[PDB]
Amino acid sequence: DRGVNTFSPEGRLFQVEYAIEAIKLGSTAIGIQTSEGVCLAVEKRITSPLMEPSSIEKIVEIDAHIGCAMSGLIADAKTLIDKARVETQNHWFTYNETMTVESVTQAVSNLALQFGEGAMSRPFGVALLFGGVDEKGPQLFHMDPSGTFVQCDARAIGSASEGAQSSLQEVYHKSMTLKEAIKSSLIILKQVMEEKLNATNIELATVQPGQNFHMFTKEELEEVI
Amino acid sequence: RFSPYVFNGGTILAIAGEDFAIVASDTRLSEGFSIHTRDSPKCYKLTDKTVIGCSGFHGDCLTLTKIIEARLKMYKHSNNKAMTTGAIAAMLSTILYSRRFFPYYVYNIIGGLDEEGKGAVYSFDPVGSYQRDSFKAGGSASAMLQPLLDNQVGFKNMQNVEHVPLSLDRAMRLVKDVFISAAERDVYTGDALRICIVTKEGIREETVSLRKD
Amino acid sequence: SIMSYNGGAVMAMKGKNCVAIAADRRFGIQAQMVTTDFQKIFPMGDRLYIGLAGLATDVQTVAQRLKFRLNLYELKEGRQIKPYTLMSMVANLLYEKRFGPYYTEPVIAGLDPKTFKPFICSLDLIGCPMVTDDFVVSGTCAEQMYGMCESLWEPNMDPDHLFETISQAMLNAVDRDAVSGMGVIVHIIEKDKITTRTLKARMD
Amino acid sequence: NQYDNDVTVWSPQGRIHQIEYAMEAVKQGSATVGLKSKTHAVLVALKRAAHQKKILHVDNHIGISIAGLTADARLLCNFMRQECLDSRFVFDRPLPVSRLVSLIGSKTQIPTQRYGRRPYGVGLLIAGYDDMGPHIFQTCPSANYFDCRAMSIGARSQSARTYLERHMSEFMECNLNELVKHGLRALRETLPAEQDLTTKNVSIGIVGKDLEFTIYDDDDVSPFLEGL
Amino acid sequence: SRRYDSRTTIFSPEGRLYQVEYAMEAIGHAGTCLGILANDGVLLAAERRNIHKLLDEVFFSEKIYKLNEDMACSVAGITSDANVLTNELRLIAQRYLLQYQEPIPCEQLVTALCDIKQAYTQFGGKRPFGVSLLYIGWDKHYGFQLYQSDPSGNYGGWKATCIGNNSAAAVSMLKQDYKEGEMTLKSALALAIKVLNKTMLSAEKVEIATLTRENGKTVIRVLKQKEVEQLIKKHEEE
Amino acid sequence: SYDRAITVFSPDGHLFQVEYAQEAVKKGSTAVGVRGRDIVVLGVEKKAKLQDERTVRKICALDDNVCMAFAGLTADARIVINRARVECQSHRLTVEDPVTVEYITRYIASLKQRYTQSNGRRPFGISALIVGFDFDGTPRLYQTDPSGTYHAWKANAIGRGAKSVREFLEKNYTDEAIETDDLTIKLVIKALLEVVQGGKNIELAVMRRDQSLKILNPEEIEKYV
Amino acid sequence: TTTLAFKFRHGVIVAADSRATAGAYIASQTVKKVIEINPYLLGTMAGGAADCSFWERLLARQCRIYELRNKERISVAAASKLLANMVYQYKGMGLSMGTMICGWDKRGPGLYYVDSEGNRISGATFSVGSGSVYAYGVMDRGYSYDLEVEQAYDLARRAIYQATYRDAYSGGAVNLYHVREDGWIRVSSDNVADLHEKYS
Amino acid sequence: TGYDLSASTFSPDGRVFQVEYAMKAVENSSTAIGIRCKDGVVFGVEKLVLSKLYEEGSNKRLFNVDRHVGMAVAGLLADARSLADIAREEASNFRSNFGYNIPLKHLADRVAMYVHAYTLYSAVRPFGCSFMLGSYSVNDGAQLYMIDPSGVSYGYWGCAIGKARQAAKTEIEKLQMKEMTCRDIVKEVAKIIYIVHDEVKDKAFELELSWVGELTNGRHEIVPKDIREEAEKYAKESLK
Amino acid sequence: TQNPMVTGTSVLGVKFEGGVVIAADMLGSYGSLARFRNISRIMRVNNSTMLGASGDYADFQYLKQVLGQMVIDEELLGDGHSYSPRAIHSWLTRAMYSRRSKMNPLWNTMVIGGYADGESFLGYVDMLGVAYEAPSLATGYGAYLAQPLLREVLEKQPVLSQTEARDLVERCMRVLYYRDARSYNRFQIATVTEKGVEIEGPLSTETNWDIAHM
Ligand SMILES: *[C@@H]1CC(=O)N(CC)C1=O
Ligand SMILES: [Cl-]
Ligand SMILES: [Cl-]
Ligand SMILES: [Cl-]
Ligand SMILES: [Cl-]
Ligand SMILES: [Cl-]
Ligand SMILES: [Cl-]
Ligand SMILES: [Cl-]
Ligand SMILES: [Cl-]
Ligand SMILES: [Cl-]
Ligand SMILES: [Cl-]
Ligand SMILES: [Cl-]
Ligand SMILES: [Cl-]
Ligand SMILES: [Cl-]
Ligand SMILES: [Cl-]
Ligand SMILES: [Cl-]
Ligand SMILES: [Cl-]
Ligand SMILES: [K+]
Ligand SMILES: [Mg+2]
Ligand SMILES: [Mg+2]
Repeated sequence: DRGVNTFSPEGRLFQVEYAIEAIKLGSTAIGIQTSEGVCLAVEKRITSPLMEPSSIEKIVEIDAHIGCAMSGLIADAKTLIDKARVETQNHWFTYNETMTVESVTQAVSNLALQFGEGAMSRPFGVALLFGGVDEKGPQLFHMDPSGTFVQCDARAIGSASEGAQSSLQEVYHKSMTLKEAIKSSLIILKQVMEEKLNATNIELATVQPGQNFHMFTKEELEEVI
Repeated sequence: RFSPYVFNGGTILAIAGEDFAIVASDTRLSEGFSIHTRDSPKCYKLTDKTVIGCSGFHGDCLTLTKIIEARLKMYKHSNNKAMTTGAIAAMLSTILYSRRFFPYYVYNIIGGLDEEGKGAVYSFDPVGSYQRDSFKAGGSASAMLQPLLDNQVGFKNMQNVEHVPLSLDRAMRLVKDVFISAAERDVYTGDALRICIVTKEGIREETVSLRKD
Repeated sequence: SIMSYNGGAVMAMKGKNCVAIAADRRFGIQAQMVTTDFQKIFPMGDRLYIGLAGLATDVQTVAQRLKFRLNLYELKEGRQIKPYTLMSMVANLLYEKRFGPYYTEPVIAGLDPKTFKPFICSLDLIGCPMVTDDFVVSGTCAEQMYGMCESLWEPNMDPDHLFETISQAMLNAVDRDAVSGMGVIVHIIEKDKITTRTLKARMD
Repeated sequence: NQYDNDVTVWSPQGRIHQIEYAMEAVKQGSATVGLKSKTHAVLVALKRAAHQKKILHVDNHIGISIAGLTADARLLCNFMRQECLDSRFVFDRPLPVSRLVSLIGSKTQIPTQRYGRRPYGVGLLIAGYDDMGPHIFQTCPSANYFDCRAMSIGARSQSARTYLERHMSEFMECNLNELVKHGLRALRETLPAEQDLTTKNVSIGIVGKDLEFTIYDDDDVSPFLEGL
Repeated sequence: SRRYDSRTTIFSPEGRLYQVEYAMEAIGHAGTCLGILANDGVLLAAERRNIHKLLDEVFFSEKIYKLNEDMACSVAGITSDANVLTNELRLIAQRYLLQYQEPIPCEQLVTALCDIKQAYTQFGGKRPFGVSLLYIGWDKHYGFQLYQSDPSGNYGGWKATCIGNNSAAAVSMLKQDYKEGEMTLKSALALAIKVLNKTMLSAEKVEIATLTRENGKTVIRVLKQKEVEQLIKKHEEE
Repeated sequence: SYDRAITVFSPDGHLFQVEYAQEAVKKGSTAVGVRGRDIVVLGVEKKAKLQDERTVRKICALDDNVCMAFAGLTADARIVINRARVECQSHRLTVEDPVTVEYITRYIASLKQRYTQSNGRRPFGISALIVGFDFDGTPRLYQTDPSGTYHAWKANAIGRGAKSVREFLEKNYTDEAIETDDLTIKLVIKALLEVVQGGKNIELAVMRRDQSLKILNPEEIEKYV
Repeated sequence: TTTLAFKFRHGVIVAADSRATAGAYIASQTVKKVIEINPYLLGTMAGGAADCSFWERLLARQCRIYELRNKERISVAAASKLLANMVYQYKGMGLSMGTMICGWDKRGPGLYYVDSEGNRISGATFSVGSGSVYAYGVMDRGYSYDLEVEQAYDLARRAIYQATYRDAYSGGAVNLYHVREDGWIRVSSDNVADLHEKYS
Repeated sequence: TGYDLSASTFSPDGRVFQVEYAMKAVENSSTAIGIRCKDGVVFGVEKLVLSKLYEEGSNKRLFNVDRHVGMAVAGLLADARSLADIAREEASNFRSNFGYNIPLKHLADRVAMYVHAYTLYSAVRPFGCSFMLGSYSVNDGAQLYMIDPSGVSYGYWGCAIGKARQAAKTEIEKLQMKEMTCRDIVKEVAKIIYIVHDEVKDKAFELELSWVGELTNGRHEIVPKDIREEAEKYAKESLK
Repeated sequence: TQNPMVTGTSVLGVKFEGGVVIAADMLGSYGSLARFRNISRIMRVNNSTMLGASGDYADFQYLKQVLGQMVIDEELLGDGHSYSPRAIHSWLTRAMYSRRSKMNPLWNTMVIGGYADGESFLGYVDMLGVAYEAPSLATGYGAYLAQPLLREVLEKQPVLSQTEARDLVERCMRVLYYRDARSYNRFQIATVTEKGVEIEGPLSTETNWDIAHM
């Protein structure tokens, strides 16, 4: 009856409103930005012991210097992740340099709101945390289905983000080390998760000025827990 | 039968120093056996720390520099910073190659500072093949300029000589000399020499008179 | 010459209540013979045949694309095509390619599927149709074939006389053509039967 | 009800509800102020994690402040940037500010008349300098545009407009410092009584006779706040 | 306009496709049509829904269509939709013969048309075709074959099946009487009359086509009124 | 052409057309997959007399090294299967390697996802179980659903009564159960016998390391029952 | 130009001269003709300099995207196939490219020749460029699969050197790379004038 | 249920309500008038001041669509501006093809047919604006046309659009415009605007004046500021 | 244009103190035939800018049409912004280059003269998009015959008065009449100053043929 590009009397796009609600169906992801690097942590949310935990990928590499945590409708995110990967490589090709975390986030958010009436029929029902290191140092950005993006010191997305964000604002400080940030987000994930946190039901990744995007192995997760 | 190209002459030169770069050109614009103008520089400022020399078909030089200027602003708008010398060089490679099947009849040399504040020179063929150079001559009299630079700057074919760093003062004297020599033999090179010096302080220009014949 | 690249010869001839169509059997590429049993005459019905000389690739393509259109026609109309209608259908197919033509000039031979009246025609490569009451020829030895047909053909020939006439016309014509021959096949179409024969022929 | 879902549907009262609803979107944005003297045009914006960008560079002589849908804002900013590039490419001179605004109005009107399309849910303040001196323009989801002595859009901007009217008689003769402070004071009216302008929440853009459009953030806005 | 769009290609809350289901309703009100596989051929038996006295009968058949040299079909549903689909079947068969220079295997022809029908249920916002088809044929892969397709683009192979009016009652009779692997054409004929006798008897009211192999060549023939009137007489004795 | 937005967000962040597609899956016959040590097994429930069994099969080969089973709209399945078959050949063409089971899964999933965000189209109403072996001889089992989400499983079920079969497999999928090839097939039959109340109305297929798909005879299935 | 590559026990040796010409004029004596596609893949430049640089840079882009998408490094066979497919579309339009794609994958050391004419062939040894005929002579007389690492270096170096002697369009310096299992290394860069002193 | 949602829908009594609703948007706008006199055409607009923050000259309702053609608008201003562009493009294209200045009647007809095209379809909505076109040349004399949202086009001696249209016409009818010069008419136009202005309801307005005639040598121009101020003073003192 | 038809010859231009002067004869040649002897090859663009064209006359008329409409368009807005001579020259460069790049050139060489902001403008654009500024210009045979005389005077005296620049142009037009076989002794002179653009004509040069007795 009503179109996808309709405004509400309050001046909001209905479809975008509903897409933001779908983020709340997603598992919790956390990002913290320190002077020593950025860390990303996500709840896997295993639904069955028969399911392979390593086939749940909610932190992905964009480039050597940029990672991405996602929450919401995961199938929607794959097309956004590809756009980010292609765009970083396009920038390298043309300019022979690394694309900044901000520029990558900006490029991905250009896709949003580009729906209407076999083109995109609806917005993407996913939120993204972009964490990486460029010449401005370590940086974390948040983007939601509306296409709004912003730099964050610490951010949580997903079902339990409101509570997790409260925890983050208490523990975070600007002079905080990366090792502290890793521990902080694991403690927060622990309390907001339904299941008991172990080495198989969470993901953790860091990007540092020193080294490339690093996904924590099983053994490395056990050490941290 | 219409030909879309003409040769308009011009000689360009760049030298990379420790903390400086020089881009130089003559000011003559020619066609056939005629002179269009005696006051047509082949150097264009791109940023505070990058200059480009362009010679060949003047139609293509004008078009290309306007394309580059647009691309610089576009990059600054989306990336929130000015383009580096290296990024400009890399980008120009792709711009030139986009016309692989109808080329820009243009010889380009980029001169400026790299990210460490060191002199950088990049030279290009018309379809965007490029590399970093210590020094490079391009355009009409390049076969006249290049051998002396190899000798005096590169110390080629010289025994029992200490390979001293190249001062700005010696570089400036070499630039003037090679152009005065080129103006003796290449009919296309003359009128005036325009020199752009790129340092951390900025870009300053100097002009020297050449033979008018 | 593009039409002489593969060589080849076909002719059709009209008798009393019967028709005949014949073709050489050589498939070659310029001077080199490749096979000696190349099909150039294709059935387009019980009593209707098309023979194609010219570029071997186009001989095959036109045969196959015409069968396509004829099969659809017969299914739609629930009857066998009349010979004159096949000629028109062929003309249409060839003229579609007016500006990039198939290099084949076909001959058609058949009896009307209800009246059993003899029909022969030929078309050029862009589909100009030509109906005759005697004979039609097509190929790299058209002149040799015209000479034999003009001399030998008589009206109202019986199937046996028609067989001998088209046989002698083909054999003696192709024997003066370097790029035609390596055998001759002949079809005699009658009301009640088709007779197919290969002739004893020079193999040079 | 049945008159408010399609931009192509007139109501019996001679209104288009979708356009009006789109205008509500800009009211939900944070406040921004623009004002001009005879030499300079200034933009001041309140920023709602880092504080969200509100002031965007368009050309050396044009900058904008935004209120409403961020995505529509960038779509319009990109169009504007392109128009400016096109002008310099073709004519080797800056696109006159009033001509750009006309292009914006023409562009943003098209979706207001076509089925399945929607208005741009963004309002712009445009600061520029050209042959005709400094300019402040305002653009609307309705695709209408206004030439302003000063203006404010966004939430609680009504009190910023009240300040501007009170003081606009002295704007023309202000030096740059006094003109920026006027803009800051107006923007401060929008704030709750307890809240104050800080270096975290204030963004300033300036263009003038001998100054390319420049954006001041964070540490760069400190000199302007110190004088208050 | 979103107001006037009936949205023919969407899911119901139960995961159902309403237009497809309503199309199958249409078919259930169409003339009875059944096919039976045997050891020495396949047959189609159709109820003529053109039984008016003032009709001319100008074609050799009214509900049985030849598709190529080795295949025929019969239809239940909207007649006009059937005309579109049968034309398309002929085109697909000819496209295959052009490409491969051999006849299209029966299942390949069915799959190709079903892909078209499926497309109408998933995109384009059009009403689906209201046609079920029975296909009979022979190929070098599986010999004598019988297929059925429905509006959604589903198909299946059968030894015996029925579409159209009273098809549920017909499929019951087939399960009882069909001797799997022991059917000849003469006994299949008998069973067809017997099934049409209950679900509907006159020779003007039925239409029977057979497909057989003779001298390495497929023969598709519509039985003459005399042959059908003799088959009706042979049953009434039983 | 037709450009109506068919899959749209509802209040609460629901994509109704996708949820309705998932209902179509539940109306489908049960399909079970088990990954063994050096074997992968698929088994499907069958709905009759007078029908040709060969024509109506729910287990299909995508390539020489990949096959799949499906539940839901059978017409939609045929379309997805043939799309995947084309893609397997395009991969062999471009990379000169057979597809990994994960690659083709990712392809099928992204195809399904596109039909949830494209104008003028409804989603595919099928789930798929995709099995096979990689280059290094690792057995694989993936599941796709209408939303375009995919995951790897040790064992899984889709279609009518999938939830009951899944709960059976959770209690039964041990090392002892997948110790041999005979016990791996048995576990699938047992899983099916839990909802089929039958044993003669089941189709089963086995795939071994670089040995291609083998569909078991009714006489061979009668031995296990 | 002279470029060569050969597989042996210990990987693949890649070597090139460094001269670029415009007609008879020497435009550069310091061209990098060995192109670093990724840490495990090398390509080589012969024919048109822009053509090789552009298309192999495009290959590097595609290979990186592939790694990100698949979570595995591309094979040598697949990388060379990508490049071949890229340039095939442009046959008869005057692209000039002759390249060797060199790496080490699951099948061991890999070496493909790919050109703008549409050729793509796997091989044990290749030489490409105006000087290739002269390098073939030397390389063929010295090549063995069971060559030692230092012996492989000497042979590649000498073969390029001898090409620079006979071929007017080859010279400058000889650049030498070694592709090993854990990636390629830059082994040496020797001016031809220095090698003349050494070899006599 | 409703017959008033689409321009592609007739009501049972044969009306197109969407067009009528668009006309209501014109009726809610403030008044513009055009008067054709002896040697030209004069336009005046009651331009409401919605804010003191706006510049004097903002939201012009008078346009040049060709060098010899002026346009005065009432209604939704964004729609009016786009129609000004349509008219400009039409005049431009005419000169390119035919090699002379577009006759006013032809321009009116062409733009009106464009307006009309928006009254037929659910795909688009009617323009919510009415406008006047005015021109002068020696050959054609003075011409004044008016087009409404339905796409109807007629020529006038005097015309008014907006909310005080009927009241404006009453005043215009009192003039023998045929005998008067543009100089006299600008004063009368100023007068009529001041009369129909509802001072109680709408508070502040700018008077906008333009003309085309022998005195401007067939060029459409804004009335000079000094003449405009004289007309304002005359109108103000007349309202005494 | 692949093949020029009716063509015009040289256009001259020289800057002076307070303006610019251009000149062109009034002939359209059809090969060697002097076919149309009363055509204007000079255009007033706006109040600050004028334009003269060599080469294909049909292509010139097209540019007059396009550029004339462009100036009308701008004046409709009445916004106090106006195309500078430098802007017209830029536009022309882009247009010519664009047509050249489509292998469908406008077959013209042009001289743009202007005065704006107390500055003289003189610019050249050819059919290939070659463009530059100079104190004096001469297209065609003018490049060989007039430009040497122009540059000779400007060498000894860079700043000319209006009357000096006018005398110099008349002298060059006389030379072209003597030595260019496609010229005609009927020309126009256009001047741009602070006062605007004036076009004078038809003008003639007095000739001397004493050497016929030598
Ligand atoms: C005019 C247009 C616009 O955006 N606004 C704010 C709601 C206006 O008042
Ligand atoms: Cl969230
Ligand atoms: Cl065809
Ligand atoms: Cl937004
Ligand atoms: Cl508004
Ligand atoms: Cl507001
Ligand atoms: Cl057939
Ligand atoms: Cl067939
Ligand atoms: Cl797709
Ligand atoms: Cl399920
Ligand atoms: Cl080197
Ligand atoms: Cl890839
Ligand atoms: Cl090979
Ligand atoms: Cl080479
Ligand atoms: Cl009105
Ligand atoms: Cl004339
Ligand atoms: Cl003029
Ligand atoms: K010289
Ligand atoms: Mg012979
Ligand atoms: Mg050499």
